[PDB]
Amino acid sequence: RFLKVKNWETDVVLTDTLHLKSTLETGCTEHICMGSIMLPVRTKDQLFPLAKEFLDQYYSSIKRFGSKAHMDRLEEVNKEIESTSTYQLKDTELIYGAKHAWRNASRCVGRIQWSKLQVFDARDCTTAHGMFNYICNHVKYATNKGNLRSAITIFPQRTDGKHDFRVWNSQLIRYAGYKQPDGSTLGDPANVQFTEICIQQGWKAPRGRFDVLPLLLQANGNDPELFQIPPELVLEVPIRHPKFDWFKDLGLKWYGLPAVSNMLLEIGGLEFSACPFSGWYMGTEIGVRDYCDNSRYNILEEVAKKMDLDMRKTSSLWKDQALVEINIAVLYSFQSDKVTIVDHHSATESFIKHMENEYRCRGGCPADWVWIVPPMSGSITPVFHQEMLNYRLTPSFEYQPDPWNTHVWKG
Amino acid sequence: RFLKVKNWETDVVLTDTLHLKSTLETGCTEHICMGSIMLPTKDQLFPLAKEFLDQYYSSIKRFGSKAHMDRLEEVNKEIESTSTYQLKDTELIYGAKHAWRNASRCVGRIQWSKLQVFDARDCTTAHGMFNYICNHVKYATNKGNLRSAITIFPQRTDGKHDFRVWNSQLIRYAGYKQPDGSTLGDPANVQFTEICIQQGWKAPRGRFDVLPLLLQANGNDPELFQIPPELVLEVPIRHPKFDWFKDLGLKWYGLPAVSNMLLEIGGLEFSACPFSGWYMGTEIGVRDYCDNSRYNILEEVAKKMDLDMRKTSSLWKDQALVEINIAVLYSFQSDKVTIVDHHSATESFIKHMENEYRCRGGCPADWVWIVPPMSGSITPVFHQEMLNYRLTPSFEYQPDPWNTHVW
Ligand code: HEM
Ligand code: HEM
Ligand SMILES: Cc1cc(N)nc(COC[C@H]2C[C@H](OCc3cc(C)cc(N)n3)CN2)c1
Ligand SMILES: Cc1cc(N)nc(COC[C@H]2C[C@H](OCc3cc(C)cc(N)n3)CN2)c1
Ligand SMILES: C[C@H](O)[C@H](O)[C@H]1CNc2nc(N)[nH]c(=O)c2N1
Ligand SMILES: C[C@H](O)[C@H](O)[C@H]1CNc2nc(N)[nH]c(=O)c2N1
Ligand SMILES: [Zn+2]
Repeated sequence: RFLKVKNWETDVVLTDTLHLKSTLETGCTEHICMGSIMLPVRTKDQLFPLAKEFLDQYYSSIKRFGSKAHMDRLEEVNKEIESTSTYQLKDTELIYGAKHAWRNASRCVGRIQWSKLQVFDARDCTTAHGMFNYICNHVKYATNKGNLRSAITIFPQRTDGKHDFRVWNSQLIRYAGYKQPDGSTLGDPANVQFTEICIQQGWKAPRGRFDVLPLLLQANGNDPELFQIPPELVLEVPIRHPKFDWFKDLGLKWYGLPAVSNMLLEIGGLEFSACPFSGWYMGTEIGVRDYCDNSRYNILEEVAKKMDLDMRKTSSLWKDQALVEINIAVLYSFQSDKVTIVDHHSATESFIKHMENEYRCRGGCPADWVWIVPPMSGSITPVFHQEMLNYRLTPSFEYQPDPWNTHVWKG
Repeated sequence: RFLKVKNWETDVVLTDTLHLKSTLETGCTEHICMGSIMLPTKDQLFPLAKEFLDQYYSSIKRFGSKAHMDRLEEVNKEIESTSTYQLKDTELIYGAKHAWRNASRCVGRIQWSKLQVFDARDCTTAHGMFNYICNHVKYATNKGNLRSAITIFPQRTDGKHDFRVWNSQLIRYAGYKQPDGSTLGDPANVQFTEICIQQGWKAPRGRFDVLPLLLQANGNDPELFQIPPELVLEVPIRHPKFDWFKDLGLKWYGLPAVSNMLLEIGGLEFSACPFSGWYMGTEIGVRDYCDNSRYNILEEVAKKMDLDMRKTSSLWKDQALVEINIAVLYSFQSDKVTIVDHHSATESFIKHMENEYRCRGGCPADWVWIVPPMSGSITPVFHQEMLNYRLTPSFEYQPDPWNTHVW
């Protein structure tokens, strides 16, 4: 079957066939759409088909489908599964798998870059100290003094589910949040729970508004251990505005390296529960969400106050006015300091070009409109006007529950 | 089978049971989500009638009464005998209000129970349709104090005698393809304008020409009528701080009035059912004014503001966008024409969702349409999980009549 998508601005029509290769479920049915729902130990049994499907895809990508090398690898993996109940990826397959999980990530607007991903193989890691070292190297490499490079570090896969490698942090670099006795929050409200765990584990909290959290690292199913990222490795940008000189006095800064550390990478049925990956920021992630969500730094009021906007009625669009200024400031600050960032116009335009190319060479590009459309100025970006088809391909990145909810404490 | 929706800003969780009533299909499957796709006999009719009358009698706390049974019997007899049936006035009003209630793409539904229903099932000619429509326009406009209304023409019969309004909205501006190569007026309406010209209309060839109505009675060839200019409330657009803004020569009309949709009630089909509310500011200032395939004025406005249009990263488009939208709201407010901003409307909608969850067990909502086209995440609907599903009575898309009509 063929499925068409239309862009209602350009009338360009694309034809999707790639969706036929999708097997995993969406959450939706013929009677309900779950498109806005954020979230709608394998046996041999289930494992060889998953491995075979992956290796067929890999060997096709290298133009060696059906070759002796392809057949020998299938046999070798099969014997390894029946004998050890799992298998190890070759380095090449690991690299291919990790790039494809990114290529397949339907919520990711930054996918034009998918084939340029530096893969760091950390499958020989055994301890939390080993993990800390790998992560520091990743941070240093990715940061590259402001000229950001995409990277992923891949720790040992799940075995019995009792020996999992996990990074307890949701991102490698994030600011602490502290709930005060009066009910207010100091720092980032998103990270209160994790910050409380760190303190419990023995972290001495500076208790300021932008304290970089320690890493809390779990190797081999052991209790997690605390480590401080060397401050010299943590690149940060003070936020100022090109025309408003009072903007600096808001005391705002942000870190340069967006690095997700709590997702699960699935390749050929294997589960990599610790796979921190990083890119660079689109400006709205910081200027819209991190700064202006009510449940985050929530700076809209203070900024609009300083701008002397009419705050007496929502219909003055004071919030919208302050919003644009904050986002100008984020982009200006990053650019002035020579730290990679992309604006939402540039990034959505690139994604549309990526998507059309993918339709041509690959037969499709799964995309989740709810996430791809930026959180400000939606319809003045080309993605708003683009019909998208959302479906799940493997290799993939998946959500996993926070480890404090599941961990069996050794003590 | 029982489903939860979470608000990620407030942690409030609602439980949806109403989706289990859902009849029609979404376009989605377990394998593929189509959430962002714009458009994915006697024997058939009695089930649909029954389902509807059951919900109606339920709503007036008379479920399983003799009056309920008797009506089911009567409609059953009527379908058996005539191949269709006629709604009671009470049922018509109920169905129309519920079609709005069920409109998953409508952020303005807190208002759903205050809908004025004009029963035009006694209409027979295009001139009668023109009359009904003028009365709707005047009633709804109410000198700027807008009131929601729907006018319901006769239901489909054998489908060769359809009433249709060919216009997509009762009030829209003409679009003219130019020798130049550009477009004058609204490019969205170039084709409909040509059809009007072809059917005889004398176009003034301006930027903001109110289109004539093209009305189809009883499956006949449609006819042209000019809405009395005096019934079309328009608003010149100025800015509370930028004096040059008025020089752009922009205006918009007060009454958003959809006229090309099909109302389905208890299996009966009302192919001409124009309905109207009032505007949310972004519809005009973001979509009508700034879409590239619409009036596309961002460039001109940005220039008048003297912004750095060199780099996308100066966010000049974004800055101009906010100002255009401040001006739209300010202009409607100053002229006392009802308008709602996107903060107000979305806040109202969250309250409505809570009401519907509490009283009805849910509210079908299409997040893709509900979240405004600017400043998404600073409105509360962005952070609200929504389940989308189809309930009847409903408003449905139907194809433009010219691709169908046999002249
Ligand atoms: C290279 C620069 C990149 C940019 C500008 C970018 C942009 C984004 C943005 C804006 C989002 C939505 C983020 C949010 O709203 O929370 C996102 C989501 C995501 N991207 Fe990227 N991306 C980049 C690189 C990467 C890389 C290297 C990977 C993995 C190898 C990746 C995989 C993902 C995934 C899995 C999500 C979904 C996250 C979730 O569900 O919470 N992206 N991307
Ligand atoms: C009273 C003020 C109202 C407001 C502020 C309002 C708001 C909106 C908005 C902003 C949209 C999206 C329009 C677009 O993006 O093109 C919409 C869609 C819609 N509304 Fe309303 N609404 C109102 C009244 C009504 C009424 C009176 C009805 C029917 C009786 C209705 C039924 C619909 C339908 C069916 C759609 C979807 C149209 C489509 O699919 O193209 N609404 N509403
Ligand atoms: C790699 C990368 C680059 C870039 N520019 N930006 C990002 C941001 O991704 C951050 C990730 C972490 C939050 O996760 C929230 C979340 C919650 C839940 C319940 C599920 C889910 N998939 N995601 C939102 N997206 C990642
Ligand atoms: C009643 C009402 C109130 C209000 N404030 N705003 C409106 C605007 O609705 C206008 C209607 C006409 C366009 O039609 C778009 C469209 C196209 C297609 C192909 C399908 C579809 N369902 N809708 C967009 N929605 C309507
Ligand atoms: C309920 C809703 O799905 C939720 O707020 C989503 C909407 N779209 C998003 N889009 C992006 N990029 N990131 C997000 O966190 C969200 N949140
Ligand atoms: C392709 C995509 O579905 C399309 O551009 C939608 C997105 N959301 C929308 N939302 C509203 N309210 N109105 C629209 O016309 C659209 N267009
Ligand atoms: Zn769906």
